[PDB]
Order: sequence, then structure tokens, then C-alpha cells
Amino acid sequence: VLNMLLSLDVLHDYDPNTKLKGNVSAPKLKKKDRVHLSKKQRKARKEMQQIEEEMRNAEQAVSAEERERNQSEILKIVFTIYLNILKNNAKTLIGSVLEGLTKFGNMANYRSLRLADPLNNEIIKPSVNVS
RNA sequence: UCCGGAGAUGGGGUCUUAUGGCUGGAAGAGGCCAGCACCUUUGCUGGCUCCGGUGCGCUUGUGACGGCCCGUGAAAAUCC
Repeated sequence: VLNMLLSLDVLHDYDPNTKLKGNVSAPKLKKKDRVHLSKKQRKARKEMQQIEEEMRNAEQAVSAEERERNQSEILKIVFTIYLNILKNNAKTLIGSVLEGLTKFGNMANYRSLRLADPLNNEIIKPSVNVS
């Protein structure tokens, strides 16, 4: 249950120019294969494209400035949970708490007894919560 | 190297007049000649100004296409 916090993407930074999945699409509709639009329709299309561009810019900026605040709040909640678990001193949760602290510590300012192995366990080799 | 049961090939028609042809303007104009007048603005007269070819040529306009980039590629006056 407590291992799901290990999968928080908001507490991860990857390489600034990571390669994503190969996506191929037509860059633009071909000029000779366009649909006829009236002058009023073409002017409306220009206007709505101008609106859409600025909406996209504003949404990008808002998402950027909200991700950091959400990251701060989630960091506070996660660290409070981890520290309260440690103060409670539960013998069956120490390894996960230490692994989470090691993973998300730099974001701040026994396998038989557990079930449902963590997501991407084939690639996420446990740094502190080893078998 | 694209089109055709989303109707090809074939047969018969409709349209835009861009651009060519003939004519009016217009030969009376302009051009090239010859001849005859005068101490002078010193101008009068008569002919011919026609028929063609050629283009990986230069300049320019235009038509149907093809490729690439891209907000379907400035706005308004104005006319229909």
C-alpha cells in the first residue's frame, strides 16, 4: 500500500530533452487538397487560431507554475507520512520508508512477505529495499 | 504517371475572351526620296512607304500542371 507513493511522477525530474515515443503524422494538409472556405470563414479561422495560440501559451505557463506548488504540497505530505511511520516504528515498513526517503530526499529543499510487487519492478531495481 | 461504375475511351454541345485575325481611328499622321521657287517666313509640287521566314536566343505577359514551406498565406475603402 505504502509503495504506491514511490511511483509519484511529480517527484521526478528526467533529462531535459528525453526521447519520447516515435510519433509520425502529416505536418500539414497539402495545398492542392484543401477545402474551400469563404472569406468570412477564413477570417474566423485566423481569429480562432490566434485565440488558440495564446490559450495554449497560457495553459503551458499555468501548468508549469502549478506543478511546482503541487510538488511542494505532495513533498510535505509524503515526508510527514514517512516520518510518522518512522516514529511509530513499524518493523514491516522500514525498507519502503527508507527507499522513499532516498528517492525523494533530493526533491526537497523479505520480498516473500509482501504482495503485488511495485510497478515496473523489472526496471526499478530497489536501491534500499533489497530482498 | 495520373485518371475511369464516385462513369473512362468514343460521339455531340455550353462557357470565360486572356490572347491572336479583319476593320474603324488611319494615312489625311510619321518616315525616306526626287524636282521647282528666293539679296526676304522662301514653301510649292510629285513618288515610295510592299510581301515573307526562322528560335535550347534576350525582355515581358499569360495558361494548364508539378514540388516544397506554411495561419487555407495583410486589412480596409470600393463595386457587383
